[PDB]
Amino acid sequence: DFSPKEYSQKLVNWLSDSCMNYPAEGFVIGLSGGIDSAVAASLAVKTGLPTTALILPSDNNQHQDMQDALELIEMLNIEHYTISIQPAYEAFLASTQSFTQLVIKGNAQARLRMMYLYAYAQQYNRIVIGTDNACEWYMGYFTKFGDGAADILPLVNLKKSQVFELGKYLDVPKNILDKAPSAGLWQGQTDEDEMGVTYQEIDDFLDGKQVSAKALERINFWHNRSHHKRKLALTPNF
Amino acid sequence: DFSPKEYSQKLVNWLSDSCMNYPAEGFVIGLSGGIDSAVAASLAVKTGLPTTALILPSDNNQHQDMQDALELIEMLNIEHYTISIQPAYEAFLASTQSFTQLVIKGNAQARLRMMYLYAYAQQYNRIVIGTDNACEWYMGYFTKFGDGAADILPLVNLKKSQVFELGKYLDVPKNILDKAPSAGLWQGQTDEDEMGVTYQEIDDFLDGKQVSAKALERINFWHNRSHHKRKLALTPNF
Ligand SMILES: Nc1ncnc2c1ncn2[C@@H]1O[C@H](COP(=O)(O)O)[C@@H](O)[C@H]1O
Ligand SMILES: Nc1ncnc2c1ncn2[C@@H]1O[C@H](COP(=O)(O)O)[C@@H](O)[C@H]1O
Ligand SMILES: [Mg+2]
Ligand SMILES: [Mg+2]
Ligand SMILES: [Mg+2]
Ligand SMILES: [Mg+2]
Ligand code: NA
Ligand code: NA
Repeated sequence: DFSPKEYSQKLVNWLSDSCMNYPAEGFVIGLSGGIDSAVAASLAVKTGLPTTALILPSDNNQHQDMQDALELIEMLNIEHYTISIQPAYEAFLASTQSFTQLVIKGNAQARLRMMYLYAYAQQYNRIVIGTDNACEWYMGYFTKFGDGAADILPLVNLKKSQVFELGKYLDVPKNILDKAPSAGLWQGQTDEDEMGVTYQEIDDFLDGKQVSAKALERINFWHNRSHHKRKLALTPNF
Repeated sequence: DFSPKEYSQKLVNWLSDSCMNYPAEGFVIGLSGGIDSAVAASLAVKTGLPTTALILPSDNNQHQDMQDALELIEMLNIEHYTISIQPAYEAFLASTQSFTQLVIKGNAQARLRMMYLYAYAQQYNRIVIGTDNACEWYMGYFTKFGDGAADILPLVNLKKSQVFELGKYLDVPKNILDKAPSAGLWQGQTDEDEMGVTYQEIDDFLDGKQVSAKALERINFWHNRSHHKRKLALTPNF
């Protein structure tokens, strides 16, 4: 059925109860300047529990995305830290020379962000909010043990269009509502160009609506190759 | 009903089939110089599929543990790399200054090792073998998204004594058989001192055998504080 006001209150209540029962003090989240993290952070703040945002740029990230995240942080009035992952990434990369890719880079960088978030989380007894929505989950458009690694996933049942509706309801900065969804691996990269299918097509597919043959091919391809990303590690039946 | 020979062959067959069906070309494993990773590496090698070992010391690690891992690699005749994680760890740790203890250090290093393993695996189409045995799993004595993060867990149904039995059967070097189980964070650190409970006690508990009230107090304390380490992230049911 979905309406932003009601679904937002249910999520706020579920985050709050989940955090108290965990048990933990509050939340930490990575703020990319994108819509999923903007929405998840806004929801976490409404619980009234301590919420901290990390901004973790690499050199491939855009200044506007940093500024959009900072603007949200100002509006939300939350504790925050901005730390470049680039020096750690560069040291890690250099140290891999004896056995050496853009995807390999993207995945290392996601895992470095996980390390920052869990470092903070352990210091302040927080839980880490993962921002995966239903489209990213189904497509496996996330890094295993990177952005796919979290304690709690408030958006994972939401269509992208529902994420946007929550954004509008929650007064997320306009530029976050209007910008192209992007992993931020290079300037001009967009999720939809990378996937070869639009979010509207994925959402329609999730809804059991007709999509084109090419959309369906891409949806099936992404979903098929990502089965292990969604499940626990394989263990013996003996 | 455990027998080293029979179980070993079952595990080797399962590793092989699991890897073939993944699909992947082979394995990668972090070798600490301890028994769990020694046994897991030996099993992987027996599948006849490409198997690479990474040795990933930090300055906290004991030189003997690197030497024992190297000794095993020589015996197994496998591709391997020895890479200090210290440069990457120091860049990471320095960068956390604004918000930032030994447990946190230990956890960051374990997640760095995860990064190395996955960087290799993705470059060479391998799957990452996790070395968690039934004791570590139950006690949650592993880092979430560090050594607890892998593609496949061949040892996770095994008691520590059964891991050692496999070690003996697989001709793992004597010093690895005889040394104290240890996370390697400082000289003289031992798992049993850390947990306050012996592996024999944990193993007996897992088997439904009587243990002391002291033992049982340490077992439930560890198991209780780690419920979420074993499971997937919390998701809404709505
Ligand atoms: N530069 C960044 N700073 C902080 N968090 C980030 C950054 N880039 C990505 N993330 C986190 O990673 C998640 C996945 O991003 P995306 O790949 O665009 O779906 C985001 O929702 C953020 O929580
Ligand atoms: N120095 C190291 N080099 C490579 N892998 C390691 C090292 N230390 C720990 N590991 C990995 O982490 C796993 C867990 O170690 P432990 O914490 O001793 O149970 C080991 O089985 C290894 O696979
Ligand atoms: Mg996203
Ligand atoms: Mg993004
Ligand atoms: Mg171990
Ligand atoms: Mg060890
Ligand atoms: Na994205
Ligand atoms: Na150990």
